Amino acid sequence: EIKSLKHEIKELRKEKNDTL
Amino acid sequence: GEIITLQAGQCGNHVGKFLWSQLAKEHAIGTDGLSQLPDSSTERDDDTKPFFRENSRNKFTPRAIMMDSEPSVIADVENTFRGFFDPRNTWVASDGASAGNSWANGYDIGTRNQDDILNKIDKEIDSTDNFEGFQLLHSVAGGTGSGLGSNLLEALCDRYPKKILTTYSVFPARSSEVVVQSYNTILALRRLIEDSDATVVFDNASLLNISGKVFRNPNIDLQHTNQLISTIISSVTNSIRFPSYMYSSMSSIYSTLIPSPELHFLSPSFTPFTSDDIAHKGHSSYDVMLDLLDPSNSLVSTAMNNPTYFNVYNTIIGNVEPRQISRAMTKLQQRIKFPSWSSSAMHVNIGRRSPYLPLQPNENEVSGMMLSNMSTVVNVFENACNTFDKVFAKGAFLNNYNVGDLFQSMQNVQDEFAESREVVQSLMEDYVAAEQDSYL
Ligand SMILES: Nc1nc2c(ncn2[C@@H]2O[C@H](COP(=O)(O)OP(=O)(O)O)[C@@H](O)[C@H]2O)c(=O)[nH]1
Repeated sequence: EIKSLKHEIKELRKEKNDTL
Repeated sequence: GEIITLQAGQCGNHVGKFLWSQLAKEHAIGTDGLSQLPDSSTERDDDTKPFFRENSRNKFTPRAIMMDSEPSVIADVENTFRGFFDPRNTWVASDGASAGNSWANGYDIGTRNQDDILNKIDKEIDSTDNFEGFQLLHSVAGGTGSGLGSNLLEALCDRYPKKILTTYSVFPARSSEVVVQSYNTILALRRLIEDSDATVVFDNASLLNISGKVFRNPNIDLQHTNQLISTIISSVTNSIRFPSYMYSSMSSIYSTLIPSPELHFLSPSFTPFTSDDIAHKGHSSYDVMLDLLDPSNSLVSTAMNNPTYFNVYNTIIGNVEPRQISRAMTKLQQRIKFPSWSSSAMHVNIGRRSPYLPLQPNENEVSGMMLSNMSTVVNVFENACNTFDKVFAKGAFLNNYNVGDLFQSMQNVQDEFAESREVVQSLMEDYVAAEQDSYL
């Protein structure tokens, strides 16, 4: 589940980079 | 009318985090807990009291009680919302149950510490005057969470006879290692059978499907499942948070939906218009009432074969036109079927949009949701029943987790599991009896 949480955080990083 | 919310488990804590986030962003509260309006002298058009407490310094305190056994996960919500949640409302254990344990250790810890929990809920009750009922939010897969939830539900129902109890249960999707989680869920259901007045269940398969359909690059979207659950609960409680003509209480909502206390299992539905690419598929209330009947929009993966409907209650938020709803109901009365021993039960709850969030107002943009009483709710029960109907015999790796109130006493454990399976079969028979039209 740690890798899944990290990949969700990667999703959030991609979203915030799109907002940037 | 005050509603007291309780959350159990890490999943329940995440659900409550997202729910209070949505509620604060809808009521213009923010991360600090102060008013976001430029002038406080003006009056408001809603009532925040039923869900938030008010002080002299204009501080909104959410009346939510969270339970946990490892304070690592429960501290994140307070670390993201500084000073918002009351730290005295939380409860944490010390050297309790094992990781991924069964419900037994959690239930034992709950029966051990139920005194202080009762004192806390009483000292939180006495803070208001007009108290309406409780709400519970948890999952049945987790052991300690479901145990604490069951203990608290039993305490609430046998101590407060004049208070309503509404529960939100999360069910795990069909997987391999869920063989033990559903095994424990079989008995966790027992308390929801006799103690809960109103309840709604959620499955992870349909949540992941909706996530993959809505959000881009869908890999793992547990946070999106939390968002969907929070959106559903917020749209449910919208009709009470914002006053309307008729509905201003949870009992008035549930009276038109819950028959005799053996069919209180509901299945929710929601328009693809989310509340978090959102501007699309939001044409009109006509299309909303149309695609509310789409099996792909149901929160549980079921089958489409002449479904039997007991009660249907839909809520539409936005500027709605009467002719659209008129024609939609005119043709939905012909399309949707219901047993002949009862009458047609379809209700609309047109509500109000939040006049505090900077929305994008359109002339016909609306959102919609629907709750219904289904007979296909037994499918998610059978999906777990067929698993333990063939493995409980040997019990090699089933008895190791010590699933029972006593330790190593397999006789009482077998008795409890037998009576639980029997009451599950009783619920199944009560449902199929109403489906088969035997009374006709
Ligand atoms: N509602 C919801 N449930 C989840 C989510 N992620 C996982 N779950 C399920 O919720 C359960 C929570 O288990 P939990 O009580 O925290 O186990 P514990 O950590 O040992 O106490 C897990 O078994 C998951 O299958 C989520 O995002 N939302």
